[PDB]
Amino acid sequence: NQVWNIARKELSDGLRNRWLLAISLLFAVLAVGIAWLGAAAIPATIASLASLATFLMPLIALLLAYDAIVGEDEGGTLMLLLTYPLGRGQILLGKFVGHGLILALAVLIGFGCAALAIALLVEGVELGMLFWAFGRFMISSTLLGWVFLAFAYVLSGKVNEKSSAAGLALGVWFLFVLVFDLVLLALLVLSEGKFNPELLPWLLLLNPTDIYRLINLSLPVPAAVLWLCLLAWIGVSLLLAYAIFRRR
Amino acid sequence: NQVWNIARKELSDGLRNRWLLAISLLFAVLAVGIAWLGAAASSIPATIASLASLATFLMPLIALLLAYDAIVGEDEGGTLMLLLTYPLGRGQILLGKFVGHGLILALAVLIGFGCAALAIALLVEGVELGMLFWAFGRFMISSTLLGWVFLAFAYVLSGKVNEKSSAAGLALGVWFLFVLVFDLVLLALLVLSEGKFNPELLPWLLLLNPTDIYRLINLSGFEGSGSAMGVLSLGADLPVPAAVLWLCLLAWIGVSLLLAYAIFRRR
Amino acid sequence: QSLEPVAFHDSDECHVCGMIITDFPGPKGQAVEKRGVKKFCSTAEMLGWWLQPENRLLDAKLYVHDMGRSVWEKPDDGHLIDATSAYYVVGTSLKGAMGASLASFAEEQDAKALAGMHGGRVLRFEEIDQALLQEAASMQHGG
Amino acid sequence: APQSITTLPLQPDGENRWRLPAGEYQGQFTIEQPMQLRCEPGAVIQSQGQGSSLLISAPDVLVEGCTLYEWGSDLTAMDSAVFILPAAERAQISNNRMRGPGFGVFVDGTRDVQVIGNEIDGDAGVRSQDRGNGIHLFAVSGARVLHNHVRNARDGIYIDTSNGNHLEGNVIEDVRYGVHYMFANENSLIDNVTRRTRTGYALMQSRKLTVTGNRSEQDQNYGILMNYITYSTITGNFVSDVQRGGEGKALFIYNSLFNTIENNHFEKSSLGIHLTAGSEDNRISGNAFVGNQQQVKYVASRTQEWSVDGRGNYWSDYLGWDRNNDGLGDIAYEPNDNVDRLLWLYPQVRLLMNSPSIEVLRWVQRAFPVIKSPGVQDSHPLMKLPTEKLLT
Amino acid sequence: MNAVEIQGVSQRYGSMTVLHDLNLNLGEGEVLGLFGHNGAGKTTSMKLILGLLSPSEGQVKVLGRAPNDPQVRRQLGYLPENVTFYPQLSGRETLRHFARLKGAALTQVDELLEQVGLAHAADRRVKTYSKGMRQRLGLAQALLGEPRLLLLDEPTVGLDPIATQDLYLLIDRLRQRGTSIILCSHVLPGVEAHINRAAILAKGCLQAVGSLSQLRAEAGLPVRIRASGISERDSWLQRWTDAGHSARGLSESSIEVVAVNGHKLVLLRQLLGEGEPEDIEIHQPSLEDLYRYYMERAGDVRAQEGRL
Amino acid sequence: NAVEIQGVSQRYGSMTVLHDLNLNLGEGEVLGLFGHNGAGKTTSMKLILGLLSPSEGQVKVLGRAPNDPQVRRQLGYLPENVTFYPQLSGRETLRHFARLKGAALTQVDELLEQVGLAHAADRRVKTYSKGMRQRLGLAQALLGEPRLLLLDEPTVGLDPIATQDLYLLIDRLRQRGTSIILCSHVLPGVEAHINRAAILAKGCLQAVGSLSQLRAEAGLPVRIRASGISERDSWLQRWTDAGHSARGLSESSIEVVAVNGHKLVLLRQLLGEGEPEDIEIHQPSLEDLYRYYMERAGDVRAQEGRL
Ligand SMILES: [Cu+2]
Ligand SMILES: [Mg+2]
Ligand SMILES: [Zn+2]
Repeated sequence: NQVWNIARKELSDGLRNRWLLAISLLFAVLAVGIAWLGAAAIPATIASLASLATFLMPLIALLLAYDAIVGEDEGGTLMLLLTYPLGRGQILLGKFVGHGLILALAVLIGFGCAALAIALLVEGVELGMLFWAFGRFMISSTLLGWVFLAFAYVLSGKVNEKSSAAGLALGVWFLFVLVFDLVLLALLVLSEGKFNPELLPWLLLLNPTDIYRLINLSLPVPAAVLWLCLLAWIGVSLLLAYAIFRRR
Repeated sequence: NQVWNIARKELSDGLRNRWLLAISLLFAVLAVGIAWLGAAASSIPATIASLASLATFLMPLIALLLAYDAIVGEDEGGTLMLLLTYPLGRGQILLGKFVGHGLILALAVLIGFGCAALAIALLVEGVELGMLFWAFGRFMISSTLLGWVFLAFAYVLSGKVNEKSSAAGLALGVWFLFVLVFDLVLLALLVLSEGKFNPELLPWLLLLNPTDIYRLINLSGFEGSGSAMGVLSLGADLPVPAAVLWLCLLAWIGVSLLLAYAIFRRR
Repeated sequence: QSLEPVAFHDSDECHVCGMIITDFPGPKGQAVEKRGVKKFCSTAEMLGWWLQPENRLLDAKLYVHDMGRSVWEKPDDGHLIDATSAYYVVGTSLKGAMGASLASFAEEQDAKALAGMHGGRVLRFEEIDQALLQEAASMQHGG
Repeated sequence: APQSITTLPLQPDGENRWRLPAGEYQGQFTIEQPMQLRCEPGAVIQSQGQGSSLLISAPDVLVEGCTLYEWGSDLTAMDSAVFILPAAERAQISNNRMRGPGFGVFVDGTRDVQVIGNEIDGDAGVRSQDRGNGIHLFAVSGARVLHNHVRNARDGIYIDTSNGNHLEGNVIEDVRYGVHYMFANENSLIDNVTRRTRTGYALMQSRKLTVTGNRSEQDQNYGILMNYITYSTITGNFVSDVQRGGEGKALFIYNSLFNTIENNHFEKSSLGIHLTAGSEDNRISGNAFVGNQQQVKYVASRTQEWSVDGRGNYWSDYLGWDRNNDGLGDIAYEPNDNVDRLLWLYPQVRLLMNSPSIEVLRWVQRAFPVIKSPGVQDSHPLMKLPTEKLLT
Repeated sequence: MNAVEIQGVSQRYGSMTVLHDLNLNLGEGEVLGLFGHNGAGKTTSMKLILGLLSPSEGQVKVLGRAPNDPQVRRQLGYLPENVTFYPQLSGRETLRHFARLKGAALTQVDELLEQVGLAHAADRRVKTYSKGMRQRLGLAQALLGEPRLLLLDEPTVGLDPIATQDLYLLIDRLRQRGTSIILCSHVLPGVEAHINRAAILAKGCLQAVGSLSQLRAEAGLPVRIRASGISERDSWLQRWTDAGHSARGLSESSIEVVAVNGHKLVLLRQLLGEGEPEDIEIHQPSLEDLYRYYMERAGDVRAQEGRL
Repeated sequence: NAVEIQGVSQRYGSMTVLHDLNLNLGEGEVLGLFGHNGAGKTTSMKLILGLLSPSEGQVKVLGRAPNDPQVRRQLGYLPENVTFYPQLSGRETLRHFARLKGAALTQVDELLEQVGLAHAADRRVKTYSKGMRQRLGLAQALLGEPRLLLLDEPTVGLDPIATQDLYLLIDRLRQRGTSIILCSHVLPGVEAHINRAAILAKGCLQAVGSLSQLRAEAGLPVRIRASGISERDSWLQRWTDAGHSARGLSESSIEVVAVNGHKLVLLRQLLGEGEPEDIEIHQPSLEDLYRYYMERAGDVRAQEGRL
């Protein structure tokens, strides 16, 4: 299968990116420095780790894949790759596997060194809850990263130049992390006798950073819909990215 | 003169940068918004320490957005090697870029603090126009100097590197270190030592950061509250007068421009 | 569901002071929120709770007793008027539960009856502020 | 209802002083003469379950060492264990053991009564709505209730309109209210210990009183509740770990205008201090707010300085320094942000409380002080623990 | 047997037809040269031969199949212009990436690195490569497997003057095996020694095809005779204008004379007879000289003496 | 005497990257610098421009020092690949070089009309192809009457009509008297336009001079194809009796292989008789002369398909 033969490239090319390895080191340092000041000073520190991995796992995903399609079109290899025995689906899906296992490893160095700083600085942490609250944490942080990976394929395929891809990937990172929730807070303060209280939990499903925190805080909705709503953000935006990539 | 003929390019090249005009209008729409919130609460020493904090986050940002690709952006673009075969020196195509990018920062903060002053004289009734002109005259001729420091920092990290993709990594490192890491390293040095590391050396570490000398100039007449200063509360323990704080800000230009020329002379 | 003032039980604690409501004379306010009903041992303790900024924006109906149609020692649940449209008298020598004695009325002449019978002044709901509750309670339980 | 003379008291001294021997008795009993009766340790005066067991109507009675059991439970007719009439002035009830479903020591209209060293175990099955008071005091001037041990009553030491009296060194366990105060002007209470209580100290409408040195160990939902107290004094109280069962507040100041709140110790609670909007401008200086998950709850926009004479409080999360070596901190300490009061003003923001944008808004307040609402700050906070003696 | 059978295609984008009535037939060992100046007819015929586009008014038959079948592209190399690969990968790892997609054997990456002369510069990053060193890599992925058709779009940019000749030597070896290729260049002298038949096409249409002998015979073009080492310039230079030949003087003693191919013999004897040149160079009408004729044949008026 | 390089032996790091070349350039000649092995193509390119200092030797451009501004206004240098300033326009980019070189401002319209760029002028350089940037890069080289051009691959990525019009523009400037150095790598194609070549490799300048001088210093075969001849007779084999290899081609044609110093004497041997009838010559090209001189110094021939 050539979806794996093009996936082995993106592992070898993504792990030598100096821009990624600075951020993945800074993600692992700050995950220790929160865990050090969460133990010396486990649900109280997994909420501060959720605010950390909402900052950086969209940033890691957009640093990897903002130049996945348009970076190959500018490099000229994209026109070369289409003349190989390869569909346009297998190029995108193979990049999604290759970029997906990078930030599936960046949470295993990220939280693998954070859970070590919890299991060795609490002395009585009751580790049977640790390997289930971090197993639900490492899976949900990867799925958050796979959304913004699929968001990065949408904005890479739309633009025609590498400089305007980073101008939109910064715009997507501003909008989906810290502008959409600020206009939620703004709506409440400006309008308090008109806005529906019930509507806001449902309106939280239009933001995958918000769905990420709701599966680390365990509410009118159940838990199982949020797993199928985070996977729906992957499956729609990858299908949207495949629909854009077939129109170049 | 050749220094003005190459300044007229950069004055007409930075103004077509759409990333500049976004975040220099962002400096304008925030300096009105801070002064509008400072007018609705009245208050006066809090809107001075917040406007000086706004230009701490943005005037290094506009300066490093301009000039991170000033030398190395011309080197890999091919147009630097051509320029040395023109009747010029390396000192004229650096001082000319400093004059050319410097008048943009002199205009990007005259727009910002210009409309901020007009959002006070037309908003808060009965303000002192003598005190308003003096405080915002001190804000204009000191936020350019903070901007010209980080302009001269960017020529150091452009002449040192040899690839433009790595120059943006160093410019992001300089912007994070001087703006919002050195005030936090000094904070973490004071909390973990409980203020007993050195009771006399620690106020002199504010002079090793031009963003903190910038805050010490504008917060001279308006101290007001104490916790709003925060890590600037060592500024009362500095025995230097106000004129040395201007001169230590100009010395941050002149050492980091002569370093920028000595790096560029052996490029 | 905010239109219904629920009745008081004997095992009903106040929202603020937490003690038993029906062991006291005087009118007893309560606040129906339409997400959960919370009750109060005195009307002055309800108005002390209402003037806090957490509850200014809170959409909740306030209900107090009608002391123009009830005996002051044991008020029936019964007629329970809306507290915004009431006529509180202040400064009387009656002994309420917690705060100053704020006998609530609905007809304003019975409020004028108790005002002249004890030396008090009728005042509306919007004239009640926290400068008045602390002034009236100091004249009642002080000196 | 028989009398105390219907028993067999052996006189040790002929100054109306009697001594009851060891052996059980039956029924209610009544003191009508100034008898200084003592008791042997086997004097189990067990009533049958009705009426006030030991009614006292005579002045100057030194009741000592008795052991009362199973009196009535009609709280409306005040079925007490020790009923003390208004004419029974200066009664001493010393070192007694009580077990029965009503009032332990009900006094009313009395003067200079001394209720010393008793052990009053109330009930086990009644729902803490009909258990009766441990030591009920109803408008007494001069009382001295000292070093008792009240367990499992209803609302502990209830006090109604009693002017001048001391409450010294008594341990109160597993009750609804620890010490209840109703309109008790010019009161005092020292060094009391309250354990596992649904409200540790009820201070309702009592002015000019001194609350000093008291301890509150593991109470439920309210450490010290003060309603409408003026000119009071709260010095040296130790309120520790008030868990929920309210969310748990070590001190809840509601409509208290003037009082001095110094040298306290609010430890390991959910809320260190709740200051309502009506209770403002009172001297709060020198306390220790250690280990609380949220120190001050103050839903207002009015500024509130918490430091009289330049000395503030010790805060555990005070990340400040001290350059010039005095006890005071150098930077002021705001215990509340603006986003810490949006959570209280709008409870729907709890869904958004872990967002990075909220974490951005905590940093924007530290960088841009125009958006800082005027809160509950204290200039010059303390650097070290001022309550070095209360931890022992 | 024909490799590329383009049978009457007409490719358009909207209403405008960017390519009108192209009709080619590339042989089994021939070297074709697509040259285009204004229109995208060079560019669209690249994408039509590959599976990048679809013929909107015709069909192409690459190796007797549709151009997007997987059996076609496993035996088809293609080098694009100004390609830059993944700069963090190695030179050998890029070919081992491309060998997996074409189905090539892994015992060919060591040969093809040696076959293009990258054995010394392998296992270093692509970002520390030259412009010409990337063309050695870009040619190497086109030779993966056993290709039957190569579409070299400008293969000799940035290359050494020796290495561009060894590339054509590697090319002329390959067409002897039976791999018919296509050169697509703009530097027209330099490809004329290795082209088999040109395919010079205009803005829209296909102008003329055939070998160099057929294009020189169909398009009557003059002949250049460069004479170096003469006595004087203007003694002859004023005379060729009277004989009717545009002649220039190139140095202190060297001229070139543009004859008209009936005058070429009698003008040849006037140099060896009259005067004594040190060397005589005779230039045939080149591929570049044929190219400017065909642009004049359809639009495209010639500029000034020295203008562009 | 435009460029007078005399005895320059450039070193950096004690590595002697350039080795004792003496390259004198005429005042109207068109030189060609071709270098592959060493850095001799690029170090000598900088040494003329004056931005490199000649260790152990002197360089004299236009009879003066190479770094005086009085002669740096009289040069024009076209670099390798110059994406100039992608936000500026075409006119404002060239006016920016018009002020820097000190030329008159009226030349910016007569050069953007000269180079075919006036329709693409007043448009941003980010929408320019590689052909238009080479078109623009030439326009600053012709700024204010340059007495010494210096082009480094001017025809890269450029359409083939305008490549020929570039050299006719180059040929106009030679007759005006301005020397031109063509530093290129596409040597079949530039050999019709240069006047003297300078092949330098492994630092040392291997060969210099005109094209006929390089063929004189390198004994190489020529093909003299002569169709339309006499009786296909002893006339065919008589140059085999002269010491050559005359192939008696069938269609009344001879293909003689000669030694190119005996070139024209075999020509007038043939055309001295009355039946040449439109013969053809095939001299060795600059491509083949390059591979001889490269192999003569350090290079060995590669394999059959090795590069
Ligand atoms: Cu009470
Ligand atoms: Mg200090
Ligand atoms: Zn109440």
